[PDB]
Amino acid sequence: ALQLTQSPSSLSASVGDRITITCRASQGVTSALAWYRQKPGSPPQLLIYDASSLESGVPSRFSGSGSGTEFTLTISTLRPEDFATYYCQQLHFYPHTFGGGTRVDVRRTVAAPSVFIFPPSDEQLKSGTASVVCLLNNFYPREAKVQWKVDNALQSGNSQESVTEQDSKDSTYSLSSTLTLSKADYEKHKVYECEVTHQGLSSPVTKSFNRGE
Amino acid sequence: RITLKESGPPLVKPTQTLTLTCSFSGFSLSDFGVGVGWIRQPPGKALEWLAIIYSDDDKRYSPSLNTRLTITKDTSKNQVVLVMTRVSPVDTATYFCAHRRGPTGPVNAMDVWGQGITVTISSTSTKGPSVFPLAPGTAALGCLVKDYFPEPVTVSWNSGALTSGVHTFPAVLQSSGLYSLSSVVTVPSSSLGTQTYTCNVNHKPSNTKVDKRVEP
Amino acid sequence: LELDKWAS
Repeated sequence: ALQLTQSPSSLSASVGDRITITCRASQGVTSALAWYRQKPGSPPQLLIYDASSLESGVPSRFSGSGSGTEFTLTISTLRPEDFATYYCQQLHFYPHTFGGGTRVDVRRTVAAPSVFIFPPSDEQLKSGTASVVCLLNNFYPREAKVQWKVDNALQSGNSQESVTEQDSKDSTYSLSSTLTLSKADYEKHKVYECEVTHQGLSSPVTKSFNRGE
Repeated sequence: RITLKESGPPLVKPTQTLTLTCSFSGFSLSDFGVGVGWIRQPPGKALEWLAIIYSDDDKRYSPSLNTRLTITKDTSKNQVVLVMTRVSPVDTATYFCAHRRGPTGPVNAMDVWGQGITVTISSTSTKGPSVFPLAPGTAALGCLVKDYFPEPVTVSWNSGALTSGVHTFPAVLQSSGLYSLSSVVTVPSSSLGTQTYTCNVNHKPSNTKVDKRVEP
Repeated sequence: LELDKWAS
């Protein structure tokens, strides 16, 4: 239907910073656009209603402007509680669309991930499957890419990953990826490799091991 | 003032029907123009609009889910009900109901939200996890807590004596309908031969406790 | 695309 594009989708900042994020609509929605802040584990919270009206109780540092197809939300001075995900929503047309959200996290120096690869265990191997996992530890920024290779064949559709929340003390992220194979398949290949692409790495890093070696 | 609370089953089997109820106070569905909407959010994803119903009873559903959704309201109970049919794992998410002011300008927003109810769609039965070692001047080691249901599981290291360097990741719901998560800790290489590392796993849902010592 | 109940 109506496409609401939020940008930037991810943003890095520090307490005391002034930031402005945007929400673009594919068709004009007049002033029927609302802004919400959502902290992890909590429901969305209204900040701005009708594009520019500050919701009663909301801090004065928050402001919104725009009409038609362009809207912005500005935070005059970033606070600790503002590191969250922001969403816009238009209520001019049905269905009421939400943007994809803008992620605001804590800025720190770029930190490349420490990578480790773990072969499946012998005990798991007879349950009938093999889980090999790759760990990307304490990196920043959040964006990271993991590529699995088995005997140099790029693996696809057989891995899953999850990322931790930004660390409260060092502001880094850690990521875990699991490549799952049947035991039979695990036994008919030799090199297991995890290739990590990240901003703090001039060139992708590869951690690997040879099954049974 | 106004508060809302979602209720229903936390666990639903694929194909079945998901029935959600929104109970609220501080307003009534007989105040002019007032609406109550439903919004869902898949784990780690964006908000998705589902439907809305008003005081005068008109309602609207999301075009893509409209042959699967039915929204109603019982005004003596002060509740709104949402029914979603033939759910599948992709419907796993947190469901929020929210209030929308009626004309007294500011009808342009959902002003108060419920805390949300997280619903998981899986065909699996309670099942304890299997715990596998994730083994090797900084070294990493850990535990793979695999194939359990339902959430949650607790992981500690050395009975709580070890905390720094630890990262317990968010579990992933596998295609099998079972969860899998990893917990790792980074420690000094030199400690590997004199210090012992044991992950303590507890999945209360199934009364499963496991202490797993991890070595190179 | 249909207009919201209060768009008018």
